[PDB]
Amino acid sequence: DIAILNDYLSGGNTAFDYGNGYRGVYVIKKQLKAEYRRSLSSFFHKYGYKINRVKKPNLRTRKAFNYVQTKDCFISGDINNNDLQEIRTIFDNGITLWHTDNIGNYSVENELR
Amino acid sequence: NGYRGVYVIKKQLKAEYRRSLSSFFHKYGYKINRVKKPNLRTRKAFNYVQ
Amino acid sequence: YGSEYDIVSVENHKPYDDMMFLVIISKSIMHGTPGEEESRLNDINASLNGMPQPLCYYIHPFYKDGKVPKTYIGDNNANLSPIVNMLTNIFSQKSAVNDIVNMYVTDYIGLKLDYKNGDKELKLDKDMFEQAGIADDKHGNVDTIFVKKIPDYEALEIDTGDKWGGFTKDQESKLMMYPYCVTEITDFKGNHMNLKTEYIN
Amino acid sequence: YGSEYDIVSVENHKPYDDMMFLVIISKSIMHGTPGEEESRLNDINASLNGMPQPLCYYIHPFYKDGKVPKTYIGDNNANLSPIVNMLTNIFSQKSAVNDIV
Amino acid sequence: DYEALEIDTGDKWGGFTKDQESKLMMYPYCVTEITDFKGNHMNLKTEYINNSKLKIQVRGSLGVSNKVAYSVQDYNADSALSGGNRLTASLDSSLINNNPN
Repeated sequence: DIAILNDYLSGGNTAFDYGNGYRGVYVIKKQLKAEYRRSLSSFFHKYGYKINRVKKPNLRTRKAFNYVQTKDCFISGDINNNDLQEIRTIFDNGITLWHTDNIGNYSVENELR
Repeated sequence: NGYRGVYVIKKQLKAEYRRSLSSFFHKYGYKINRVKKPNLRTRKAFNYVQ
Repeated sequence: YGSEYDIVSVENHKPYDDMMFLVIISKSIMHGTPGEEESRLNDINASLNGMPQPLCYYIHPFYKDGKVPKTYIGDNNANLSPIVNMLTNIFSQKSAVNDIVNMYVTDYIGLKLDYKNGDKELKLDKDMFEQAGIADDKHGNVDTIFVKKIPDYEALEIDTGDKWGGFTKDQESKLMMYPYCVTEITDFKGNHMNLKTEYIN
Repeated sequence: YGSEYDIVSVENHKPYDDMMFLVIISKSIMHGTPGEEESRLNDINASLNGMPQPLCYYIHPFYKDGKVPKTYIGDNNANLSPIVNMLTNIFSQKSAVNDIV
Repeated sequence: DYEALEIDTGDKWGGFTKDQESKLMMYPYCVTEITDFKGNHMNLKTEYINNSKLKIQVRGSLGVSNKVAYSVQDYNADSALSGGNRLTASLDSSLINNNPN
């Protein structure tokens, strides 16, 4: 509101806002600090993302390596049951499958296949 | 009573906790939570690695 | 992911860019208009303005340096008064002031306008607006705009572009998601909301 | 790290250091100025002040001991009244006071 | 137009005791507070002031009542963010005094 100069005259600061240039709407984009970007990005690079889906696992979808960790995984095959049980345990514990000969070199991009 | 303008007040933890935490960091370094190659020989006398 | 965000992009959008409107509300008609054969001064005049409503509305576009856009109503130049001189003159007119019940400024009046910000030129529908001459023959004349009717309001769209523009693109796309990134919209007047950018459809 | 902080540094900063302003707002012009062609007393005077606005603004810089800075407007000394005397005098003038909002 | 006035308070780490362990300079172990001692105050995590110095921007007005804002535009500013954008964005986290006085 602006003051009305009549006999009745004698709230809020419209001048402060307008005079300091605040009008309309503002879009402010915000992102986590470099320290945490480094932390989290390096972790996702090595261990992928939390998934929480029942599905067939991504075994060979990246160029250099795939991390796989299941829970109660289902695996079948014409294999003695002792070895099948050991294999299921391996994936339930988490394993990195390497598709390159440079095993262990995490500096690579590991882009999608 | 002299209050005008703006004031900058700097605050820090008490000596008791400074002693506690600094002695701990001295021996065990900092929490890092990064995937990277470890700092094995970056300090003059010793490096803690976990 | 830490305790604070970096601010990485800041942008301002105004509905009519540099133009704002002064709104003057009175209990009765304060103006004459070219060609009218009889005076309507002090007449009650209800109208459709969003809804049927009993007050008289006047509007005046202006810029921060006090200039006003060249404004046409239909084919006629409305010859708008510069805003500062107009405030002086309107409040100097005893008849005008005693009838005025509110005055405020607003960034948007509920209409998309035929407006060229660069040229500082405004064209208004003659069925909705008319030239308003407010004068008392002692103080300065006021040339402004009377609102005859605004039956419906409408939305104006502001396109800010690619919603991911401005964020640093991490190799790990999940770090583009909330809570790692957020888009905030604010007027810096106390109203603000956080948007999870990924959920802007 | 404990329950309380020690305060280790305290510093005060003011926009104009020792100076502040008294602001007086009136509905119309209360003053004359040297050289003016005609009196403007009691005239409405809108102006740009942050935004276009209809009131008259007067300001008076002052210090806590009641002194005021030597103030020039362009090349002319404004000869400012000391602030205590000014308050006494402004409120003694009924023409002035009745217009102050 | 109104304009911002900058107050340079100097080295932002000035006043803190410097520990052998630099992490004890970080929040929550240390904090910078800005206050007017009139009810307005904010805590700044010193490490996130994007500047070697703590600078405060003062904004104000000459309107119908007192209103003065104290900002730290460098707080949480990305290094590439311009001074103008910093000042703009800083208002939602400023000390704003609107005591009538």
